[PDB]
Amino acid sequence: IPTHAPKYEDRTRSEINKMKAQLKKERKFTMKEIRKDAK
Amino acid sequence: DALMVMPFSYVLKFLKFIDTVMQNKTLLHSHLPLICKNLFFIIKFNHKELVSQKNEELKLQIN
Amino acid sequence: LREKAKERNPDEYYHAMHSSMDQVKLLK
Amino acid sequence: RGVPTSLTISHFPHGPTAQFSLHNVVMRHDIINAGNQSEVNPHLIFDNFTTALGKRVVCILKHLFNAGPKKDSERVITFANRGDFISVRQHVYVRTREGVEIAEVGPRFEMRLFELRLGTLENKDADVEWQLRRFIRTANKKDYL
Amino acid sequence: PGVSVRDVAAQDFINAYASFLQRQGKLEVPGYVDIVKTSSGNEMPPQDAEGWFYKRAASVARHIYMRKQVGVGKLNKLYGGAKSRGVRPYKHIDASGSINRKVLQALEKIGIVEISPKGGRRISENGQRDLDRIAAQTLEEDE
Amino acid sequence: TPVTLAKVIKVLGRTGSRGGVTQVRVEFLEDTSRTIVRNVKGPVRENDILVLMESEREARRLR
Amino acid sequence: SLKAGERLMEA
Amino acid sequence: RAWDLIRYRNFRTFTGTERIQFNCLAVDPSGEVVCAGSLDNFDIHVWSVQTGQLLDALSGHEGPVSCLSFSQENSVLASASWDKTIRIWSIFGRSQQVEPIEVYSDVLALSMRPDGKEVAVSTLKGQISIFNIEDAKQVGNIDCRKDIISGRFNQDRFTAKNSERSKFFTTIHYSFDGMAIVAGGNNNSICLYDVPNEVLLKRFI
Amino acid sequence: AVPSVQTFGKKKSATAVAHVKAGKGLIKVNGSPITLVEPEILRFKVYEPLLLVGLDKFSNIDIRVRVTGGGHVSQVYAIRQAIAKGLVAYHQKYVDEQSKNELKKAFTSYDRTLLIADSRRPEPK
Amino acid sequence: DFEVVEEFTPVVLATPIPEEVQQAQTEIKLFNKWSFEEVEVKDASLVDYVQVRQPIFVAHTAGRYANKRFRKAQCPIIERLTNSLMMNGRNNGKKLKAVRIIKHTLDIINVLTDQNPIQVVVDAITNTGPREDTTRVGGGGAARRQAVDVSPLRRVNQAIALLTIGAREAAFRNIKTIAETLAEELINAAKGSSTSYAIKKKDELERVAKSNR
Amino acid sequence: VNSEEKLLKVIKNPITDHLPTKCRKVTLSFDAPVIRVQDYIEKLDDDESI
Amino acid sequence: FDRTAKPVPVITSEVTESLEDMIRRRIQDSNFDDLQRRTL
Amino acid sequence: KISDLENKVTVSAICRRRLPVIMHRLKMAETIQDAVKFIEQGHVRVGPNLINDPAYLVTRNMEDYVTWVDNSKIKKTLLRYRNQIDDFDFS
Amino acid sequence: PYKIFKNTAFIKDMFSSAMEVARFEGAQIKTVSGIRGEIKRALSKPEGH
Amino acid sequence: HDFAVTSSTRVQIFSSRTRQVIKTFSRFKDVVYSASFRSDGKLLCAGDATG
RNA sequence: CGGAAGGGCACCACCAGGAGUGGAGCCUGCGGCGCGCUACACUGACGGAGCCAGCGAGACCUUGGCCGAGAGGUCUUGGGAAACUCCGUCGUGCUGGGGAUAGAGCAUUGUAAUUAUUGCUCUUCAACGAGGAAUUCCUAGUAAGCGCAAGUCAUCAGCUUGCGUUGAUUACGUCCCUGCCCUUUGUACACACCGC
Repeated sequence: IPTHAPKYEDRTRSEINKMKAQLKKERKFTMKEIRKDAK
Repeated sequence: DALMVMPFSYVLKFLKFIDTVMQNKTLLHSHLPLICKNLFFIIKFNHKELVSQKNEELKLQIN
Repeated sequence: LREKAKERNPDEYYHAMHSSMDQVKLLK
Repeated sequence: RGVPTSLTISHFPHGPTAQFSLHNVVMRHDIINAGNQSEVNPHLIFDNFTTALGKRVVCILKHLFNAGPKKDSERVITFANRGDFISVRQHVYVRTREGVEIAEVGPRFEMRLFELRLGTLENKDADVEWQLRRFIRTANKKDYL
Repeated sequence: PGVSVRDVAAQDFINAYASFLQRQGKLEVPGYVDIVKTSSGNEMPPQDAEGWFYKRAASVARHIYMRKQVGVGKLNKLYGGAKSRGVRPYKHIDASGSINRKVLQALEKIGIVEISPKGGRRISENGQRDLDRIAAQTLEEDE
Repeated sequence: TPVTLAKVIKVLGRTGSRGGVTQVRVEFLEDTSRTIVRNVKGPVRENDILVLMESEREARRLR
Repeated sequence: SLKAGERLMEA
Repeated sequence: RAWDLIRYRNFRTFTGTERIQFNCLAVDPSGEVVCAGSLDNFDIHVWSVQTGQLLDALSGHEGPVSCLSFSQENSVLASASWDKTIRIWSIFGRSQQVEPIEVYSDVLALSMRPDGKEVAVSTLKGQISIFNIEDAKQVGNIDCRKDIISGRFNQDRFTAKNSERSKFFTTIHYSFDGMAIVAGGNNNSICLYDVPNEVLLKRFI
Repeated sequence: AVPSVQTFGKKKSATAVAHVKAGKGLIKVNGSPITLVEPEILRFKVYEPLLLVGLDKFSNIDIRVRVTGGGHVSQVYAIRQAIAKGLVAYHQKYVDEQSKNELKKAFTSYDRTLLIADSRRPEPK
Repeated sequence: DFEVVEEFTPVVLATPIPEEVQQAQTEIKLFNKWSFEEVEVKDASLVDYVQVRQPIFVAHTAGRYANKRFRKAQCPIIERLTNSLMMNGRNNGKKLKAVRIIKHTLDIINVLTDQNPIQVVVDAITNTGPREDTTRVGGGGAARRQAVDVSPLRRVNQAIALLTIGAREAAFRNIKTIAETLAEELINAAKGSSTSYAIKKKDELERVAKSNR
Repeated sequence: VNSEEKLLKVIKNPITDHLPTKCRKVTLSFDAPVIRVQDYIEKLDDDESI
Repeated sequence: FDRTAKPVPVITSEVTESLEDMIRRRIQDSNFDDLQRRTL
Repeated sequence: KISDLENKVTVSAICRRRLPVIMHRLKMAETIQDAVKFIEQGHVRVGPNLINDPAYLVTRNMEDYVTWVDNSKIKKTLLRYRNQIDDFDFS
Repeated sequence: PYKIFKNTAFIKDMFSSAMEVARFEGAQIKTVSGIRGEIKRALSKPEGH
Repeated sequence: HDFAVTSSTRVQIFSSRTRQVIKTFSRFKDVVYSASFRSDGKLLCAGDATG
């Protein structure tokens, strides 16, 4: 029966994923903080 | 409900007990209405099978 | 108008309830 | 999106409808498995209801509740009023060897009235007895309006 | 006794009339009948690429005649189904006005339809006679 | 296997039974005398038939 | 703790 | 009010709260529940006998309750009303459930079988329908708009044939075989129908 | 004039107006014959009153039905309600009331919601 | 001998009504194809719970069979089978699809076995209905299985549920369709094949009941 | 990394629902007496799981 | 700049302590509004 | 109040509780004498039974349930103008 | 404003970003006609609306 | 009025009055080997080349 | 202060089921917790054809004509939604389910920074193989599916609120368990029942 190897712990796709995830987290965090201060 | 629940084997046992009280008259005259109410209700409930059965000892008990 | 249509009361009986192109115009 | 924000009550033999906006909701499901509500006929508490509007609201909510509770009824619903933002809480209380001690339970939310229509909520054309005015000059200062 | 496509079913009449136009041949199909997707919301051009134009011709004829006059915009609104946005919800999309215009122009060339005042394309008398003839034919298709 | 039929005579309410399980007096469809206090699971009413695999035992309580 | 009917039956 | 017929005295004069006028009445077969149907409230009030205070105000009609009765084996109650409806309530045993049956016109008389399976209801068109309760279905109706001998009035302006003054039956009762029906209204006739063949047996003036 | 009689069938939101008159015996729905109704499975659900009562009465009777509103199933139920109401109304009016009662009995012994509407009004618990 | 003559003119209609429709007015069948006579329940204790008496054309009467407690028993059997068939997330509210699948299934059943498709269906239900079930006595902690009997309404409900769930599972991700796999399941349950999901489930339930009776 | 299947599946409990129909269910108990594994598998039936 | 409507008040420890103290006073007094039953 | 009993009761109040005034109030007949004539011809009814005398002070609930008698030509032309006749009810 | 309904309007060309609109949100606003208002929430898909 | 014929991974049913391709069975993988109707005229069996 | 007995109620209980959340992707309120949407295909995907609603009436929408595969633009007039039904292709393969990502091209909008955005065409075909521990809600025109409209002082704009369409399985009993409540002076008036 054919053996297999699991992965555990694309480069530019990973980089754009990291970039947009960071932008999402940053935008949401700063909008929350700004709204709370304005209120 | 507690009288309606029990099967006919316990019904026949009930009638044997009632005959024993009729022998022991003083308990009967102590508790005449309770005995009569339970007996009339149990025979009205299990009337069909009791008249369907055939038992000469049950005939003498009922007499 | 919406209030009146809400209270129409549909049993009202009023007695009124018992009733070329230029060539076409001229003919009519 | 899952957060309750509006609550409209209507009395049914052509009675009034109050539309509240409820904001700061916290549920028992939101808190914890804590047991269950005692469900006994509850006592009522109303704080800082002054004007005729406050009388209307306290009468409406009073008759939503149940009439003629027991003296030793255990749970009490509180309706606090603090500048047009009424807040409700469930509270059980026992009389100690010296005083009282309450436990906060139930939901937890601030509601605020913004309409009181005369007819029932089917109509959307009935007369308005009171209407919250938002774009007026004294909107951020006027209480019970 | 005199019947019509009101009295005849939709699918069988459309198939019979498309086959009649196929065997007649005088329709002048355009050159691009095998690349066109018939809609933007579709996914592939039609399967039977030989006579789907003929089925469209028959269906447009039947639709006009059951109605009275229609524009190419009305036929686009009729034939355009909903699309698949994928990640988003779905919505409505109109049909292909180029194919609708080619169908109506070819039918006007044959003479089944004609132009219509107030603007439009109405059914012609000779074409109506031919439609009733083929409707009687598919009624008596059971011999 | 020989199975037997039995018709429900009387549902026996107010017995302390487990939820969903009902206690029911049945009678033998063959011989109209014998009545047995059996147990049922599904929704039951009077005068419907019901199949028994063993006739001798009778269903007692379930706490 | 039994039920009536049951205690009657065992007695 | 509730009369004895051995001591001849009231027990309890049941009422509502607002002194509302009761038209129709119905009693439990065992004698524990008393239902009364008014006309200005269209809510069947239900009192318990031995306590005296009212149990419940059964609501669910639209327009006044025209007749009430209890089928006396299952102890269910039919309520017929000018909503063009019959409403079969079962009120015992945790359920409090309702079975609404529609009819063609305004109903105004009701009776149930002595077995307690069917309900005859005489409506305003003159048909006497007969319904099966357990299915809430229609076993069938008997026409009555022909065999009614209405009278003419001395102050009339029309005929006694084309007048719908008393063209229906405001009172029904069964037989105690469940096989006949007497029907009487504002007319001058008392009709005796037979149910399984659905045809009148007699008409008295 | 010509003896005519108009009835209405009403499912959820499907109105079905039905005109009935004496004629050659044709049953037409929306200008089409009744043998070409839409969902192609409920065609027998709409043939139900005809085959219940027989075909001679409809051989004597002309029928025109028009239908508005409601989806497919609702429209089919409205059509059959309008047909049964129209047929028993025409029979009540222009022929014998005994045949009216026979028709009413047959229809209401098969399915009562042929004649009278089943308005499924709500209820609380 | 004695005859009754109740038709005097040959009936003709101005709209052409087909011959299959005229044979239906001779006798109501199912889908104008399957007769309802000689379709009897081959076992007592389930008649007046599986209803096949009152005839029906298509299985789409939308009657209120959910108000009282046994209108499900008053329902026809095929309408109940179709209702239980249209049971998934993706399938909620597609009764025309249920009717089409059932019509195709009845065709396949009659084609394989020529007896009668509805007779096969009724015999399958009567066979695959379970007979004894083990409830779970808590015992204050010792969860044990105690054998009790089962009401026939529950037997019919569980038979229909077992058959439909077995067919749906057999054609979830398989080359067969629901129609032919349900025909397969119904024929196997009619035979008592013990190769079908419902017969295996019923057998295992009755086995556990016989064990800890 | 073959991207063909999930290999280690955390499934819903229990083993009895994720177990075959006809089976024999044994537990190694040290105090229990000694059996022979090959004679055991040969004395088991044909379509069983162990 | 300026605002247009009342800001929704955030619940804090001080105001909830004040509120539970108000309820403590009300209960200790046993003086609170209820819908008492109608007499007669 | 009781002052409404000592003053508010009028001949005008009882004569407006009269039947043809109620019919004109409910807009059944356009004029009061037309309401009278319809009551004479026998085209109205109150609840179950129909009414022939105009001097009939209608009660509250019964004026709530007043209507035309069925199968009368006036209700027929009502439903004809509304184009909603239904001869199953022989309206 | 570039899109209006009854009592509501979508306003553009006043800020540059959703951060700015969130900084100014809850505002007693008014128009040349003399009707009052408030900015309510930052629109998502355009940058400043 | 019809007859079936085997062909390259395909079973084709023709009519007689039209002599046209009425039905096409193409669910196969490799070329079919036999096609035979039943006596009831409803089922055809198709022997394929996979066993 | 505590117990006992009798009785009622409850999808916070039992019983029978259904449908979700938690796994993937997208979106969004809370700071890891939570809410919606799409998928994982054959009760399907795709292509033709059929067609049935309701709520709504403060340089704009438009009927029609033209050309353009489409997107669109052009010239003229006044102030009927999807699921669904039928026929046909595909067939069990992460395959044609899926459409993330990427590339190229075509047009629209603002504007002038070769700026941003929208829609269409072709190519590229990722995760997803029915979702653990657990958890929630629900008993009839209900659960679920499907679209349409409007934003009418609070709340909402990859959303709220109405509206129509399709429409089920399973309990409708029991206090056995988990709770909650009531009573332990018939008080009230006949017959009956009970009697610290």
